[PDB]
Amino acid sequence: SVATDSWSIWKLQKAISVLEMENGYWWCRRKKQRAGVMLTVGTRPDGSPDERWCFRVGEMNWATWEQTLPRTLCEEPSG
Amino acid sequence: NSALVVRMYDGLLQAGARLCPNVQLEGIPNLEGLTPLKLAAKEGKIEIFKHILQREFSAPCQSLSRKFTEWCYGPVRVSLYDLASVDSWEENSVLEIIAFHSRSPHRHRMVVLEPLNKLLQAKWDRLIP
Amino acid sequence: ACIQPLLEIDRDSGNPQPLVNAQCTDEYYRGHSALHIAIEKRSLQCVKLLVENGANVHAKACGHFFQKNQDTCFYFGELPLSLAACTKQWDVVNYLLENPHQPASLQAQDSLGNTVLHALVMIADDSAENSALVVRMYDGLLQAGARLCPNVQLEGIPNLEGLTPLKLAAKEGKIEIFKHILQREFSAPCQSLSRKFTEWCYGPVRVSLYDLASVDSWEENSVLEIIAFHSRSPHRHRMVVLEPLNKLLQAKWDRLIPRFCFNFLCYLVYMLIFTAVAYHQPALEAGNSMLLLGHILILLGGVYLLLGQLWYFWRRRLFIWISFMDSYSEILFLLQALLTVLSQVLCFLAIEWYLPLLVSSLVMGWTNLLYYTRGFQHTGIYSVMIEKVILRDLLRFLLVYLVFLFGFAVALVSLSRPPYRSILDASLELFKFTIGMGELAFQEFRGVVLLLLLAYVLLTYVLLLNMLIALMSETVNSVATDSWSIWKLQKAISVLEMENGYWWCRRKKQRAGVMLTVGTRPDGSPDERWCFRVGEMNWATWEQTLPRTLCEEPSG
Amino acid sequence: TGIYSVMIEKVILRDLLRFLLVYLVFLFGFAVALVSLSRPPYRSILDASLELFKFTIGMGLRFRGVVLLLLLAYVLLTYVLLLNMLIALMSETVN
Ligand SMILES: C=C(C)[C@]12C[C@@H](C)[C@@]34O[C@](Cc5ccccc5)(O[C@@H]1[C@@H]3C=C(COC(=O)Cc1ccc(O)c(OC)c1)C[C@]1(O)C(=O)C(C)=C[C@@H]41)O2
Ligand SMILES: [Ca+2]
Ligand SMILES: [Ca+2]
Repeated sequence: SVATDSWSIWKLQKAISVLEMENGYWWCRRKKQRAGVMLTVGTRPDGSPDERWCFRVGEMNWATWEQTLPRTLCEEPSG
Repeated sequence: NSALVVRMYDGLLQAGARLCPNVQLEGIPNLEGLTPLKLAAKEGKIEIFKHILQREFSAPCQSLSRKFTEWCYGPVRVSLYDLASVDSWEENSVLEIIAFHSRSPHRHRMVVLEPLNKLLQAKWDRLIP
Repeated sequence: ACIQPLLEIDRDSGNPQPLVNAQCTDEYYRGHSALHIAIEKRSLQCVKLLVENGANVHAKACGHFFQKNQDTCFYFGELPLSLAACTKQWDVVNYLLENPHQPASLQAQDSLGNTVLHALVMIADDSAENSALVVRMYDGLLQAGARLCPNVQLEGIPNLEGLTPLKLAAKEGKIEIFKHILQREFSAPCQSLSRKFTEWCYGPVRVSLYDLASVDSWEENSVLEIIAFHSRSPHRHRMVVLEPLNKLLQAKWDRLIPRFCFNFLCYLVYMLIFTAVAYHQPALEAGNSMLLLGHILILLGGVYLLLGQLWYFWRRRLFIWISFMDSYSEILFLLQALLTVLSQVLCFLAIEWYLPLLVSSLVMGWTNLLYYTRGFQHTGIYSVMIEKVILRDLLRFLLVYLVFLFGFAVALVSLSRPPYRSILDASLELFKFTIGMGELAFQEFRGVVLLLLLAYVLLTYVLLLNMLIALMSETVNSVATDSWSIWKLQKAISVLEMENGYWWCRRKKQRAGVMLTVGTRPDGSPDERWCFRVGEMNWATWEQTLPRTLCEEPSG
Repeated sequence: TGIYSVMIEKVILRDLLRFLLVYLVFLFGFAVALVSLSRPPYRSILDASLELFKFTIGMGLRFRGVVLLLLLAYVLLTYVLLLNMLIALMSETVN
């Protein structure tokens, strides 16, 4: 057996719990709220602006210097 | 197999942006009402499921990407992950599919993926009380 | 194209406070300057231009974003030079060091008192790509520093925490560079910068010298003292085994075997007196004065142990607070001393509760004797695994087992036998069965009792297998080298405490290294160093080239 | 059968002797603490430690509370040593 599996199987157990908690026992309709923040990622193929509900994940990569820089939304670190 | 699938799949999305811009190909459901991503989730196709969630495209046709970078300073950066088909808020979400609908032995492997694992950690922290 | 015109306008507008040096103001981005931006954008041509128009090459970006403790924040030192260095832009670094108008200074330090070396120690992590970068830049700056400022020893500059780059690497658990610094050799002219030399070399054999400056216990806040007590990294034990330190710590131990055995005898004796005192206790009712003699010693020794442990925690443990995981052995001695002194007070004050406290201190005192097993390797590893198993692993098994025990205990007594249940007597009677002590007693629904019992015995067995499997899985997954290091660090703790001294102080013990004139041509008088000599034997040396040596022969 | 006898010798010497050293210290220390509690016709620390050993085998008011609590910790620690000894064997065989 893969050593990582037991840990992932647990994270899935939590995933089951979290989703059912959001449903609710008898007061079911309360835990209905979107996650993440909605931002304008860019323009679509269809002229309208491409807006999306996004989740923020911080990253640090030390080998990126050689590769090209990605197009970014903001000009400087914010928040 | 996986290397072909991601390479072919992406090449078709780019072509679709040029040949049929108004059409969102990943929005077309099948008779079972599953989009390609939800299908990958239900059928336990990890490698492409992973690739779709964290997709990056440069210069033209930038829009068809599920991962973006808000800002970047030196090594640090903040990445944005599209949650459209992902968020539990929506009906028949990817998470709900994996949690309950999928019948692959490796569902647990699927939960631990960059956008989903962080998201589930966030929701858990909110639900401790 | 607008920057050069734009700045000329600003100057021609009579701005007293030039625009180029304008800096950000919010607590988040405080201090950032246009030069910082040009460096981060990796544009030397822009860097040159900003400097050529009076850009302050020593402006500090001190805001929250540029701080070491924050999450999703980049700490690179605060200065432009540290930025360029920390983002691997030698083309920028060289210009900041070599431009004629305004050379950047290698001595400059930030709000934390950190130089470019300090920062490079901070940004480094154990990933391979990062580590290779840091050493390359770190060394490349030392060579430059030898050229730009010979008289200054850059690694000698401490920060506000009084830590040099090496000590910083030690406290922050930066192995790859810490290891590199200790085993550093230079082949270029600046031979003085290297900390490793070869005294002499004969055939396959040779002796290598390791600089002990920041390492040796003689100086305050030594690397060894820092790692043992100040560092708070999980892989600190990994650092102790590095080539120069392991040999060095073994040397210090070998000289300290007597003191260890002596202290073992003392504690053993103290326990024997403690043993006799508790055995001869008669509860309600020269010789009787001698029994008081015993109690006196116990009180005297218990405070001394309590004082000693307090001194250990008093000396360096004030900012640690809960160091239970780090020093499991140290805690028990304090509790034993604490419990022993408290027991004597009650004994003097005729309190009937002292006896439990007295015996409790006795039993614990003898068990604590396992402390001294660290002298030998085999027993030392066994004692380490005891500590590990008891500490982290037993809590979870027991917590689960009680739930099974309690739940099954209530159900079986409630089922068997107006009927008087004792949760204690119940759980006790069921625990002793598994423990093998006693046997279950029939009340005289027997059928249900048997089925329930079957579930218990098997399920209890399942828990054992999980504990074995979970315990077993840790050993296979754990690196074979890892378990041994934890012991060598325990020894490192002992040697350092012995060098501290008792209450009748035995300080300023003899230095462990030998001082030699490693460098012939420093800028000035010859440079002397306290080095540790380590013998080496290499049978594949014939193909490789011979190293430059201090001596010509093993003699001298 | 001959290799089986080789492993017995190895296990007895390197692993069991080490357990025995730790186990005896625990046995002595806990036996004396239990005797000091008993306190009169005094059972010898030997006679006591014997009584505590046969207790483990299952053969068979400060006094009541401490006596029981101390014993419960004893049974656990003795089992810990066995589990540790078993773990020590597994790590030795792989190497
Ligand atoms: C608070 C702690 C850390 C602690 C105190 C007591 C209860 C302890 O059991 C533990 C856990 C325990 C409690 C109750 C039942 C089983 C286990 O571990 C130690 C503590 C652990 C033991 C077992 O011996 C050891 O700790 C090994 C050891 C001793 C000294 C060392 O310097 C050492 O470092 C390597 C290791 C001795 C006891 O203190 C003891 O003699 C009594 C009566 C119980 C043991 O609790
Ligand atoms: Ca049995
Ligand atoms: Ca067994």
